[PDB]
Amino acid sequence: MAEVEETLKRLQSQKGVQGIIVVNTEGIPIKSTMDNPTTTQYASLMHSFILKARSTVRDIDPQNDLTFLRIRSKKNEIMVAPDKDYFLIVIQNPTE
Amino acid sequence: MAEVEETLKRLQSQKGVQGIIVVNTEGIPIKSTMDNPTTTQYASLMHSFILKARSTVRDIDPQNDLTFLRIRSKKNEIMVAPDKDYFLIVIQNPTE
Repeated sequence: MAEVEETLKRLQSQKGVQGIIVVNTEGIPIKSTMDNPTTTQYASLMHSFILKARSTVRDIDPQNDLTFLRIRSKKNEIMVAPDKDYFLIVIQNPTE
Repeated sequence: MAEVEETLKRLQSQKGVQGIIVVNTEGIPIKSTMDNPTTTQYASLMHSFILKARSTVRDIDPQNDLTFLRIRSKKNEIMVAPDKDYFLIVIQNPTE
């Protein structure tokens, strides 16, 4: 999980990134670099969302496996990155 | 496609960025800063992949609609950004 701690501390430096979440395969968020429940919410949602992608990638091309994601929105933005058996989250704010 | 030409020329500066593609709302890739058909592929698939998200953002919160996208596969990462009615496309490689 340290390698992820490196894929995390990196966003930590980015601008706007206020917190990050690190869940495992079971679907339970192991670490939570945010208020307290923010990890619990993104762990029950961002968990299934990133999953709908890791699979689609194969449909369009089983050779281009997935490795990291990034979705921008209005209220803010969210960086992601599923490691070997875990996945990360990055709630960062735009224009800060 | 001017304001977009600004959301584009920006990536143009990025490094790994090798090309870009512009589409509208009908799904037709208006412009194409890449191969001849490479745009047709990123213009017919990037439209359905970004929809799976634009719908999720609403689920978690219909008040926080989406705004832009960005994914990272094994070869490189495809950046995107659907404006009022024109979405853009990007193909820049990671590992700066």
